[PDB]
Amino acid sequence: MTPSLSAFLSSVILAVVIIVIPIGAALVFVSTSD
Amino acid sequence: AKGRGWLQKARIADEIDVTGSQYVNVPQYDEIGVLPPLGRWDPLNIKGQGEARYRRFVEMEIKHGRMAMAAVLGVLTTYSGIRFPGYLSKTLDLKFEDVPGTMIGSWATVPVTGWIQIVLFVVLLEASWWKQDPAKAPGDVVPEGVWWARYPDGYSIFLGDGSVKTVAEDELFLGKTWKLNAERNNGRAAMMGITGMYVHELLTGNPVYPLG
Amino acid sequence: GVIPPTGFFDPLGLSKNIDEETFAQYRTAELKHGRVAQLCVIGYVVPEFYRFPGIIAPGVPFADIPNGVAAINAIPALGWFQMVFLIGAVDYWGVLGDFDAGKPDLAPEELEKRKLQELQHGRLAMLAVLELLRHDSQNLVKPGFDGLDNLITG
Amino acid sequence: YENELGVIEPTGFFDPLGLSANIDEETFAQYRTAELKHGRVAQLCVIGYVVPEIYRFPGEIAPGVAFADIPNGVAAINAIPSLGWLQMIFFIGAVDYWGVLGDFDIGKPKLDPDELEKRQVQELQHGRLAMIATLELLRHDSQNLVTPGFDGLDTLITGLPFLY
Amino acid sequence: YENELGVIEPTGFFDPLGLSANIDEETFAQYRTAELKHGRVAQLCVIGYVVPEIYRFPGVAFADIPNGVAAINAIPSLGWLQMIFFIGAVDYWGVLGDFDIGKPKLDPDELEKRQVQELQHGRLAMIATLELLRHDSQNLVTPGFDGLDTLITGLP
Amino acid sequence: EETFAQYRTAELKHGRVAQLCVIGYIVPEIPNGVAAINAIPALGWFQMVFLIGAVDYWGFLGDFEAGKPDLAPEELEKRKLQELQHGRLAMLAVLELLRHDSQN
Amino acid sequence: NAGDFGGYTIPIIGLGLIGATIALLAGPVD
Amino acid sequence: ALRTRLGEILRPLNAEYGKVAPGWGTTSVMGVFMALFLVFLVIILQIYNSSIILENVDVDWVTV
Ligand code: CLA
Ligand code: CLA
Ligand code: CLA
Ligand code: KC1
Repeated sequence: MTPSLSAFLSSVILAVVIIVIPIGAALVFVSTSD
Repeated sequence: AKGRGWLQKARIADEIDVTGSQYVNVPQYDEIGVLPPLGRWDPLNIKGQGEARYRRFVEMEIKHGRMAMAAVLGVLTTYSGIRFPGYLSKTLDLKFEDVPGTMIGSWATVPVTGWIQIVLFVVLLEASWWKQDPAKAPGDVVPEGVWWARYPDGYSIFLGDGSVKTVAEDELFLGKTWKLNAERNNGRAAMMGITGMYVHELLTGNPVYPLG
Repeated sequence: GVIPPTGFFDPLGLSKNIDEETFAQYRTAELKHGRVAQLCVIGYVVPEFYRFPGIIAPGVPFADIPNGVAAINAIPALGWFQMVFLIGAVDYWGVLGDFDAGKPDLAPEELEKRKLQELQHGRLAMLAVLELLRHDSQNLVKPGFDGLDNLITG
Repeated sequence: YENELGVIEPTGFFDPLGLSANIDEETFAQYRTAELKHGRVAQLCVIGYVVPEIYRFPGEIAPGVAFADIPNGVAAINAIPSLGWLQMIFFIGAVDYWGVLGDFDIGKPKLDPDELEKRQVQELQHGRLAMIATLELLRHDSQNLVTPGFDGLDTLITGLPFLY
Repeated sequence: YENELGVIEPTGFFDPLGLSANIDEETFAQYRTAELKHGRVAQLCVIGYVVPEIYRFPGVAFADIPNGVAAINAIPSLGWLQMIFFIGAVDYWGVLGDFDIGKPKLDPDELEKRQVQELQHGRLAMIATLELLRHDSQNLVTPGFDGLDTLITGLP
Repeated sequence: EETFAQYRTAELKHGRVAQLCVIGYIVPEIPNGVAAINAIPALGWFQMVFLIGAVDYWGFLGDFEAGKPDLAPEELEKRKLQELQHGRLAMLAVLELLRHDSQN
Repeated sequence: NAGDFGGYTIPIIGLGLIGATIALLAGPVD
Repeated sequence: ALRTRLGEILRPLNAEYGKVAPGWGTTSVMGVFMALFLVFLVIILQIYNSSIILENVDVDWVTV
């Protein structure tokens, strides 16, 4: 695992756990609330 | 506790019409071996020689096609140079690599005591173990509990999510009738294939003579 | 077993005092003796021109075996034990001699007709074998008792 | 016992030797408990054959023997001091019999009865596969210890060349 | 078949595989005649390994044949042949010669005790015959397989 | 009640195995002792402990009726107390025997 | 280069097979 | 309409018009394969872009 490959894997994980999952959870919460 | 309760919940629902209503299912190829291009190709009218005489010919085509499919694969493997590791006969100093991959070459070089063991295994299979039951379907000679790949109507296949689809007999590439037809047709093609490889070898020494 | 050439052939009184319940035992004894003799006739002819390719025992090839009664002592005794016991499994248990395909459904009229020359072919095979191992025993001990010195006279 | 847990699609009920036709319930409950525990140990054995090739424990297992000099596989049995092995058996035996530090309710989840039962067959199937894999690992490792390079494969974990 | 001879306290109707399960009475008598006869030869094989050491019988010499599994090579195979059928004369037909006719005693309370002791001594001898045959046959092809004497007991 | 049943069985087994321990410490000299526990390979202990556990848990070679005399109900009660007395004594001899090995 | 992979055999057999199937399916039904 | 020999042969292949799986079907499996395809396409793009430098593969002209 080269540093660039590890950086790519970290970027994918970070995108999923900071952008995708929080926005989806917020959407689910505000859609079930309203 | 029966361990098969999760199967029904994982089963995919029945396919419907796009509008929402139930789907309407809405021909001459009923027998295995009767295929779209030729239909029932019976120039000699063997079907008219009697039901007992026609039942004989179905099992006869199935058996002849099954050995020919194995025979074709055997020559294509050995003539390509693929061999088992080790010795075929340590008494006769016969390594696998020494035996020719050609049909006539492998038929002569394999010892007759070795050939007897192949024949006796076929005799044991033909006379006691894999015997055709008159009540059973033609070619269904493997008994129950001998671990054979069976494709009964409505058997389960599994998708990526774990969902379960039941496969009818008329399904493309997965139904029983498709696999039964493909066994008969590949058997028919290998039947002509193995005798063609024999005569091309008799004439040129090459079983696949144009190729190579 | 009564054939048109002769009658109820029994010269030494072996069918009057002997009862008819154990008489079947002599019939299987006669049928199996003739069957053994029948394979012994062709088992004496075939190994002249053809032999098995390998060895039978370590150091004992199939090729350098005399076809005669010397083949018994040529093959080791432990090799004979495996052959005799495998034969006896078929002889007693019917391990490899009970398949239904060897029992053809023949109508009665040809059925007991097919038993008549079965034991009769075996009958001459007993005496034909009895001459065969006689010439083989009368030549293995000393060579040249008779004018001919071949195992098969033909 | 054709209608119990463990019946799965490729084989159905698998009893070619008939070791369950003439048995009672208490024998089958012991058999399933044996099968589940044989599978659980074999699952950890496959894991325990691969992890020391990657990571070892910092420190010393014994005052004389460190964690890295121990060869992986069955050779670790003799290299580890014997008195250390005896206390290891009795630790995992206390959890085996009583359930000391091995019976928490954190593990056991509240699943659907069909979902929990499906996972139970999944637990058995993974354990049944791992027992078959444990035989191959032990056969390759022990024979290589007796004769180095017996089969030709000179690595402990033959199927994972990226470890080496 | 739990109410038969041979069901003894150490295990008690052993049958782990279940070979006696769901078989008719003829096959069990067949198994019992096999178990008895296997034990009888095994009881005679173990002592048949010891008595040629001290006693020797008087166109081969009856004192040069080794007592191991090398015996079958020294005796001619034809010589071995009429002996095999001689055992078969007393096996199938039952005409004895060796025991002449033989009238066995039948004590009512001793019959089932002596019959069981015939099987159990025979069962042990069958296990013992495997050890005797293992040591003898392995040492012929490799002399010195952790032991040299044919019989482990040292009174020879 | 249920707890006392396991306490009675454990106190009984501890005394019993101590009885074999002291005599098993006498026959070897007349590798020995706890220092010898490391010399013998642990593959041997794997076979020995599980063989011990077979008769410990199931009773493979330790549930035979030949070692179970009927005796008398009053005869049994006297030696039942004697099992504990020889049990507690043979236990205390083991710790002192273990104490004799060089240790703080 | 000619004679490799069967020579002209497979193109001749292949073209003859396509032409024969078209002629077999050319007739009307029933 | 005209009935032909080949048309009768190919008739079952065009006989399931409008047939659907009810509800969402296998859309969840499809989304996983789409997501894996998106990650795979980014990988081979970044390898070509030299934004992912692998162990011993070099994005440059090779010999033989
Ligand atoms: C020792 C572990 C063990 C035990 C106790 C069991 C026990 C059980 N299994 Mg099972 N299993 C195992 C491991 C085990 N299995 C392995 C490794 C596989 C993969 C082949 C399976 C595959 C399997 C399936 C697919 C099914 C079962 C089922 C069952 C149940 C009923 C069948 C029976 O009568 O078993 C009794 C068997 C024993 C008590 C142990 C017998 C031990 C044999 C004699 C050893 C044979 C030697 C072996 C080949 C290793 C030799 C190696 C050599 C080189 C030393 C029962 C709970 C069925 C089910 O779960 O119930 C409905 C079922 O459908 N098993
Ligand atoms: C003191 C330690 C201890 C205690 C109190 C227990 C508690 C229990 N366990 Mg565990 N167990 C232990 C150690 C222990 N276990 C260890 C170290 C392991 C492996 C990590 C296990 C894994 C295990 C399994 C897989 C099973 C148990 C079972 C049992 C029960 C019966 C055990 C028994 O006596 O069978 C005695 C058994 C035998 C004597 C037969 C096994 C013999 C093996 C093959 C010996 C291996 C020796 C060694 C590896 C050398 C191999 C080569 C050699 C054979 C040539 C009992 C409740 C069984 C159960 O609960 O249901 C039946 C069960 O199936 N345990
Ligand atoms: C040829 C030997 C033979 C035969 C035919 C029998 C037959 C019988 N025995 Mg018996 N037995 C034998 C030898 C035999 N035994 C030996 C050596 C022992 C000592 C372990 C026993 C201990 C024994 C007990 C304790 C009991 C029986 C019982 C029975 C009866 C029912 C059980 C059964 O189904 O057996 C069927 C047996 C066979 C079909 C033959 C077994 C051979 C198997 C298939 C292979 C085993 C190979 C073996 C491990 C050797 C390998 C050697 C290799 C390493 C070189 C039946 C009459 C029961 C009883 O007496 O009456 C109810 C009973 O309680 N046996
Ligand atoms: C150990 C292996 C073995 C057993 C267990 C066994 C059993 C029986 N044999 Mg067989 N036998 C051989 C071996 C064995 N036989 C061999 C190697 C040969 C070829 C040389 C051979 C040939 C003959 C002939 C010609 C006859 C014969 C018979 C019987 C029958 C009666 C027993 C007897 O009479 O001794 C029983 C079932 C006769 C018969 O059925 O008459 C009633 C009969 O006539 N056998």
